[PDB]
This record gives sequence, structure tokens and C-alpha cells, in this order.
Amino acid sequence: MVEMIESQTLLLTYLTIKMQKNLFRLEEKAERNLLLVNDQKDQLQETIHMMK
Amino acid sequence: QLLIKQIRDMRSEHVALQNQQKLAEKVDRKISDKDENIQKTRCMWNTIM
Repeated sequence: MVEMIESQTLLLTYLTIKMQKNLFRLEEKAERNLLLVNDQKDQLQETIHMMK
Repeated sequence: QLLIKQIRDMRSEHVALQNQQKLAEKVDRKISDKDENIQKTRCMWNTIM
């Protein structure tokens, strides 16, 4: 019984570490994409204001 | 999604304003004489009053 629980713990832990590593990579790519688009928004806003 | 919507709206606004500026520049060359005309008019009034 102790050997079975340990095997379960190993599976869960493996899944967890694998997911966390791949999630951090997505979050970083996402934030970068948002900042790039936000910067484009900011340039357009400044040009519109000057024209007005 | 929010950012996409905002950029689209701003682009539409920018085109509209560009059309309005092109109509206004056909009138402006002669501005180099404003401060001088105001002071001239003020001076004429001061003389009369």
C-alpha cells in the first residue's frame, strides 16, 4: 500500500512540474504580445490628439 | 479582444481627421500678419475713445 501511494505521488508531481514549466512560457509570450499591441495603441492615440 | 477593439476604433478615427485637415490647409498661407492686425485695431479704438 505504501508503494502504491508513492507511485500516485510520483505521477501527480510529474504532471504538476511539466504543466508549470509550459504555463510560464505561455504567460511570458502573452505579456510580450500585449505590450506590443499596447504600444501601437499609444502611438495612434498621440497622433489623433495632435490632429484634433 | 479589448485591445483589438480599441485599435480598430482609433484607426477609424484617424482617417476621419485626416480628411478634415486637408480641407483646412487650402485656406492658411496668409497667417504671418495676425498680431500686427490686432494691435492695429486696438490702436484705432484707443485713438477714438
